[PDB]
Amino acid sequence: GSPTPVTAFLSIAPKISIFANILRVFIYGSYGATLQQIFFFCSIASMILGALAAMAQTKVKRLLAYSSIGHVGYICIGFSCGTIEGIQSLLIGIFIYALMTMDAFAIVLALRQTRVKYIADLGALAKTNPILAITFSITMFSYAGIPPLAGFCSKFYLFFAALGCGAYFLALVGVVTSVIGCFYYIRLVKRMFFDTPRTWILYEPMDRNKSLLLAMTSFFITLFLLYPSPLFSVTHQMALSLYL
Amino acid sequence: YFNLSGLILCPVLGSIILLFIPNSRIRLIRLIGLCASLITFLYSLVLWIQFDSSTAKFQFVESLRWLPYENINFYLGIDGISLFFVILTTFLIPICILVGWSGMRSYGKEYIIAFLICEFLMIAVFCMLDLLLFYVFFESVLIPMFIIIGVWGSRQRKIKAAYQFFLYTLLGSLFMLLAILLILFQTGTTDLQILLTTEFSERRQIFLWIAFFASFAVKVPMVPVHIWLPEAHVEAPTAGSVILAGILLKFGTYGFLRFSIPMFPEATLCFTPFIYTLSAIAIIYTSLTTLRQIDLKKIIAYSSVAHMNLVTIGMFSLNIQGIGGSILLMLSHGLVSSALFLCVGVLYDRHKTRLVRYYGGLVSTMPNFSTIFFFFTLANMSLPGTSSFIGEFLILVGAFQRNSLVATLAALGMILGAAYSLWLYNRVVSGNLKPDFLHKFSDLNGREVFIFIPFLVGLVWMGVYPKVFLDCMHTSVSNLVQHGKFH
Amino acid sequence: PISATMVGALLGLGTQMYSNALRKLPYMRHPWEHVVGMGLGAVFANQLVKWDVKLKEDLDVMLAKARAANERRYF
Amino acid sequence: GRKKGLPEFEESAPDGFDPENPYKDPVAMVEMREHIVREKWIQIEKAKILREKVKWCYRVEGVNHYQKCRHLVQQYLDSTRGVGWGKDHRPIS
Amino acid sequence: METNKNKFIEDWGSARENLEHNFRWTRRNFALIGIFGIALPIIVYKGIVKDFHMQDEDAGRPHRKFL
Amino acid sequence: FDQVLNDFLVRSFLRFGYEVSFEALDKGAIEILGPYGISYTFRRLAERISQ
Ligand SMILES: CCCCCCCCCCC(CCCCCCCCCC)(CO[C@H]1O[C@@H](CO)[C@H](O[C@@H]2O[C@@H](CO)[C@H](O)[C@@H](O)[C@@H]2O)[C@@H](O)[C@@H]1O)CO[C@H]1O[C@@H](CO)[C@H](O[C@@H]2O[C@@H](CO)[C@H](O)[C@@H](O)[C@@H]2O)[C@@H](O)[C@H]1O
Ligand SMILES: CCCCCCCCCCCCCCCCCC(=O)O[C@@H](COC(=O)CCCCCCCCCCCCCCC)COP(=O)(O)OCC[N+](C)(C)C
Ligand SMILES: CCCCCCCCCCCCCCCCCCCC(=O)O[C@H](COC(=O)CCCCCCCCCCCCCC)COP(=O)(O)OCCN
Repeated sequence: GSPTPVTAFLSIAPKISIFANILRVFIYGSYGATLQQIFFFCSIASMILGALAAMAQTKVKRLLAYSSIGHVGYICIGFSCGTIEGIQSLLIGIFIYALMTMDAFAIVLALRQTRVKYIADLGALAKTNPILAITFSITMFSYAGIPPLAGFCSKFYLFFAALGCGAYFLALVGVVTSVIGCFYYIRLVKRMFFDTPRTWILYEPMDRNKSLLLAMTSFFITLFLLYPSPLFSVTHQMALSLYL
Repeated sequence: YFNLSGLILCPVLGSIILLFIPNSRIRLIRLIGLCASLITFLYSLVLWIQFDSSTAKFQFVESLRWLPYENINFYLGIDGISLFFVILTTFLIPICILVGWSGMRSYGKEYIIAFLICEFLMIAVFCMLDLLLFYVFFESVLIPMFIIIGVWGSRQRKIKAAYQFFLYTLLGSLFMLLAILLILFQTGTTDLQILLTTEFSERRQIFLWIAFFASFAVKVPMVPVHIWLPEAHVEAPTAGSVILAGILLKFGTYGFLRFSIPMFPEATLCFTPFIYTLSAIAIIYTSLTTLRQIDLKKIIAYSSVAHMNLVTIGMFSLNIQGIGGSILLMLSHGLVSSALFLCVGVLYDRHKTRLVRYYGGLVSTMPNFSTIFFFFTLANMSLPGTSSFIGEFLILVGAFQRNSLVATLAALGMILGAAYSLWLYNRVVSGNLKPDFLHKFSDLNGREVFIFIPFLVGLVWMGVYPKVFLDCMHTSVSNLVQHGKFH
Repeated sequence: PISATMVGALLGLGTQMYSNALRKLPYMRHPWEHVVGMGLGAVFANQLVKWDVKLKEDLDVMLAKARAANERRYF
Repeated sequence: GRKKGLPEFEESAPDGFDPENPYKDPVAMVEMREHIVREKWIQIEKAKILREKVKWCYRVEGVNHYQKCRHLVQQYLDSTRGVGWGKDHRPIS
Repeated sequence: METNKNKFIEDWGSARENLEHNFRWTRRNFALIGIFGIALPIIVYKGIVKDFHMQDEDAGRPHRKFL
Repeated sequence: FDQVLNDFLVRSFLRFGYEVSFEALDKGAIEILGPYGISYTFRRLAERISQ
């Protein structure tokens, strides 16, 4: 329901601050180890239900909402395993999810010029604007967690943190939810490259600021795995600075 | 001084340059793509000459730090095993560009971009020594081949082939990834040399080996999951059908020869009979299934499955004969299957049938193609003097050093392989012509008669003098078979 | 070897032409901002490398301090 | 650089290796493996040399080959008993 | 240059391609699938494992567990 | 013997090359409970979580 720029500001700006707040509360105010249980089941439920619900949606904004819920579950995996690596994986996941959400909402705002509503309106978009189609496909794959992109690194290190604490069920549920999650992402892909509808919707060209932000984020997503050291070092310093 | 990094960078430069130029000047795009592929091929051949076959340690290593702690990093490097795969994957790509040379105006610049990205990525897979990042590049080929199959594929079932191909490489791939993470957390690094010299728990190697095999039993067409190759291979373009059966089927076997045989030696011994039974039943079942096929593509796709399954019999029989014959038959198949699928592609691009019964008695009309097809299906027979025989007989010899039952079934595989290969040859090139639906049709032009010449010369060079290939690998194979075998 | 400027300038030019293509414009519509993007990419890459070095040394100091603090329980 | 000749290798067995705990020392593992494989190949080539000697025997031997080459037959077979990576008979080096 | 592709061929070709719609777990075919899916793999597995066991018996070495 | 051998080996293998494998293996049981035969429960499971 909310306007597109509002939803763009939401799910990035609020979630980062609230997650930092939860980190501060969890690390200090929680010593009974009772928040492991509440984060465990809720993150598992978020993973499962986001993966199983985003596949049944036909609009775009609902799909982004359920993808956000799924990524919230993926990030919350880090709370259950309370270690330096767990918080590191959590923060890295937040960073990557924020970049991918900015890119995806830039895509959505780009097609908002002609009032895109459903997922079928972006049919045969590889013909009218091939390069925007490539950018959207890359961002969708980054959401999926395909290796040669950012977003795979975040899920990777979240799984590493989950396995470090011995929460073997968290790793398995993460894997299966990722498997289903990639399916409807590729389903989004098919309607946007392969099958061509009879009626084509024409989108007017974009402006420079959105295009520049989109290009920067797209080059960050693809080439992240080449040089990921600065993010990892920032995150390791941040995780340790909670105490010293 | 030509290093390993320049070979990796050449396709990257060719792709980046190709994006700069527009699509109107189509001749420039095809010319630059072919030139980049050919210079990469020449660079790969140059790397062959300066390869020390005496030492057991790895050749040129380029280390680029990945994690801030240098815990894991890009550790490139070739050995006796990885060198020939690099040469083959550099050799196949220019052929891929050349087959669809006429239709380049219909495909566009995305086609060559995708193929050069595939060349880069496939080179990066074979010549690297980091177990985790090798996994990253190992299924990184999902995106480019998904694009290649889907965008230019079948009529309307192209969507289903892409989904089956993409689905079979998810559950097993991530179940392997779990083992990757357990290995990383247990030891501490994913460097191959470090991981080789580690004491793994006796009960632990079983789980890790099973996880590795689960993601390699899908790339190698094992008994449970091998139905993707026929359907997703018929519903594929001809240049996408010549690397799918030329390189991708090598990832599972190469992964077995790199991160499965050394790291888990006694687990390999304990799981040896099970692999033998799977490979034997795969050979027999595929041989019996392929002799009642009418699809022009699956008829040799099943031959590819049979050859790949026969590879594992001697690949898992720890022996210098077995492993050497394994890689020799692997290269031989990478050539012969590629040649067969190019023949099927040229047959299909004229008539557009994708059947077997339509063609018949065309020897009087296309004699050159008849001779070339005869030579290729003759190599598929595994004649001595051809590529397949030396490797395949070496596999039989090596397995019969270990066991006497299963590889006799492997040899029984060829009692029907040759039979249905010549029978398939005689469906098409023999008999009287049927000019009821074969009104007009031509023979190979200058392009596709020259494209087979490298295949012919490589095939005969394999057949008559394979000593040069065995020369560079006997150190690496012997080091592989003796690892963790102190006595 | 690449000196963090042959990659930063190339990424700047690439992102300039990338944003230029997303608006369905000719790739070299405004070469002055192409040069601006090259310079910006080079500067950003150099700053990233320097910040990475500083960040790694500070992280090493933090790990040393944490290890020293954790060691005190045994002694 | 290159020695432009045969690849000279150290005949001396590497030090610091213990059969009871081989995995304790990783840096000494690879050269011991290389030495073992090199010695196995030495045995393989010795067997091949004996095979060549009997090869050249059988031509000159004539009808009564058993009489004057029986001694070399045992020498060739004992080499083939401890061959490399072969049949079920694994040598204990 | 494209073939005439007479109508009485593509139907059989698709029937061979689309055979997945004809399977109803008939008892005779259930036994047929079961035997070649399990028994023959089991029989051959026993064959190889006993071949290894008999090979190891002559040499006198203890049998590997072979799980 | 030119008829007994044919009908008893070549005919038998020709029939059973397809009859068993192509029917009750490959595409089939590994497909009905595999990729898209009946494991595609998500399509039937799509309209139950939006309640
Ligand atoms: C995003 C896609 C990335 C694709 C490129 C991948 C190709 C890999 C090359 C990437 C690349 C630049 C990164 C570019 C990122 C793109 C810009 C992103 C935004 C675009 C707008 C980093 O590559 C090197 O950087 C080194 C930095 O230290 C690191 O070495 C580790 O560091 C230690 C840590 O403390 C570790 O403890 C230790 O183990 C290692 O020593 C490693 O990261 C790596 O070796 C290339 O190297 C470049 O950085 C340095 C190194 O010399 C050079 O400048 C230096 O400056 C002074 C130092 O202040 C030095 O005094 C001076 O001598 C030198 O001149 C450059 O000339 C150039 O060589
Ligand atoms: C692994 C391989 C090992 C080596 C095997 C070599 C064995 C020979 C392989 C080729 C055999 C010939 C089969 C070719 C296809 C047969 C049908 C055909 O197409 O024949 C062609 C070509 O005929 C030939 O056979 C020429 C091919 C060369 C045959 C001789 C081979 C000699 C070289 C191979 C052996 C060299 C020695 C060994 C090398 C180390 C045309 O025949 P025409 O008489 O022109 O009929 C005309 C058609 N029409 C009526 C419709 C107008
Ligand atoms: C990461 C590694 C890979 C990426 C590497 C990046 C390389 C470095 C960046 C290179 C960028 C080169 C771009 C060429 C210079 C173009 C400058 C043009 C500026 C300009 O024309 O001004 C306005 C354009 O808006 C604007 O351009 C200003 C808005 C720009 C938005 C930037 C937002 C930065 C803050 C957020 C950063 C991302 C945070 C993510 C967590 C007027 O435009 P006009 O005159 O054409 O007409 C009006 C349309 N409105």
